[PDB]
Amino acid sequence: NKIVSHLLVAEPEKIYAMPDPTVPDSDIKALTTLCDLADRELVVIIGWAKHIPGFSTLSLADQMSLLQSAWMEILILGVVYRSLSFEDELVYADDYIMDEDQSKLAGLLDLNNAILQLVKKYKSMKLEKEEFVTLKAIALANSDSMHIEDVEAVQKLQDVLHEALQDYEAGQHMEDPRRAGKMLMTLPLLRQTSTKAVQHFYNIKLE
Ligand SMILES: CC/C(=C(\c1ccc(O)cc1)c1ccc(OCCN(C)C)cc1)c1ccccc1
Repeated sequence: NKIVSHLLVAEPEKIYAMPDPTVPDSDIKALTTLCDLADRELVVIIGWAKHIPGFSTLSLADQMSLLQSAWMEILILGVVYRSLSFEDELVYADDYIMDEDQSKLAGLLDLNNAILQLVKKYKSMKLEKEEFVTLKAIALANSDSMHIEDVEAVQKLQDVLHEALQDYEAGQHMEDPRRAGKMLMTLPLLRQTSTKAVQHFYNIKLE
């Protein structure tokens, strides 16, 4: 499926977190490290969104609305995929892998354990890189914003990406004719973790 190939080649290069080595470890350092990593990931996510077919043909407002509603889900799906080959550890970056102790010290134990629940499920499903890049595009298109202008166009985008997933799964996993549906059913947990994380992100006043 062409869309998948396209998403695969438009996939952004790895970003380093570069935690400040002179700063003592604390919950503030973790939050600062993560706060700066996401900022840079966000800039790249925008450049990546423009590669999704049909996306840059939406109005500017509609483009913002989607990103503004899906940014956290996308950042979270990334750390999750980077962590599939690990155990009880989240790889925010190659130079910033958080274990349970660091999560506790960061006051993110509950949140990270929820991100680990997502990872646990995808490991079980043997989530391929192709499904990762597509699910990420879908999460953006299906972000459920309230301020979309052209609802038809956004639903259109949703459909072309959904079709790519369905098509990919139809040819790569003939052994499971319901894989695509299983993949779509992992989205609720993603939405759930994302909204809870966004909540925390505001309680902390990050901005
Ligand atoms: C779960 C870690 C995280 C962020 C994160 C998620 C995925 C990823 O790849 C990198 C970081 C996080 C932290 C800050 C943030 O704000 C950006 C806006 N400001 C900093 C300009 C977004 C996500 C976070 C979110 C809310 C509170 C505390 C931590």
